[PDB]
Amino acid sequence: PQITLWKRPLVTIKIGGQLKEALLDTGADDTVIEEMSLPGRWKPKMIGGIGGFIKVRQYDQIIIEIAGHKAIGTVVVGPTPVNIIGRNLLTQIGATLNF
Amino acid sequence: PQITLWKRPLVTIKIGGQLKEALLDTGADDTVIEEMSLPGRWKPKMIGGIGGFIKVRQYDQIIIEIAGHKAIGTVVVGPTPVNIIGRNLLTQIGATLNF
Ligand SMILES: CCC[C@@]1(CCc2ccccc2)CC(O)=C([C@H](CC)c2cccc(NS(=O)(=O)c3ccc(C(F)(F)F)cn3)c2)C(=O)O1
Ligand SMILES: [Cl-]
Ligand SMILES: [Cl-]
Ligand code: NA
Repeated sequence: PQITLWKRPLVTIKIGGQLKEALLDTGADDTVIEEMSLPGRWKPKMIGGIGGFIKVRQYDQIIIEIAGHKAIGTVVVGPTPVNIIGRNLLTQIGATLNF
Repeated sequence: PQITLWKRPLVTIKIGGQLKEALLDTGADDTVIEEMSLPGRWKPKMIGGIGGFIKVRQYDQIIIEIAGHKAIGTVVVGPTPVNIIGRNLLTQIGATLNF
């Protein structure tokens, strides 16, 4: 699809068999998800946003469907205003920014 | 142009007579610029992101040139770690996400 930006670019994602809403964010290096249970081990990470840094749990090789496109990659879990799909998975689904 | 997202989508902007680097951010409602002076009236605002909120100065009817395309709209100025072009100006230059 072609998504215009007059409204927030929110899509449906599926992770751990659950449907959730997430924001497509070309400004984010990483994919940040609200508190939930994921399988496997996690590693520590600090990420920066406009209001300062947060500590997150980094899970690698997680299966996630984004707007109907399959991705398998790193997701970080932490305090976030919204679920955010960042460039690490936007590249997996072939997304580009065009103008 | 067509911008892949393997790297951060940074472009040159012109604002207030100055050339700067800025991040094209489909996840940001607003355009947030690091501290600088702009002409005209402003009012205080709080904007929230990852990390929490920051206090900014809101200037309306500011013109920006973004990768050579002119746009006008509201710009907020404050202690952001990076200059961000948000949806309010991305729409004006016809930017879309495609996959
Ligand atoms: C995962 C971190 C993402 C990011 C990184 C910024 C950055 C980049 C390079 C280096 C350092 C830091 C980019 C980003 O879009 C925001 C947020 C949106 C998630 C952001 C950006 C700009 C302004 C706002 N505030 S707001 O009032 O315009 C706003 C508030 C909330 C939302 C909502 F959709 F997230 F809810 C969107 N916009 C927020 C952010 O806080 O940091
Ligand atoms: Cl505006
Ligand atoms: Cl349009
Ligand atoms: Na003004």
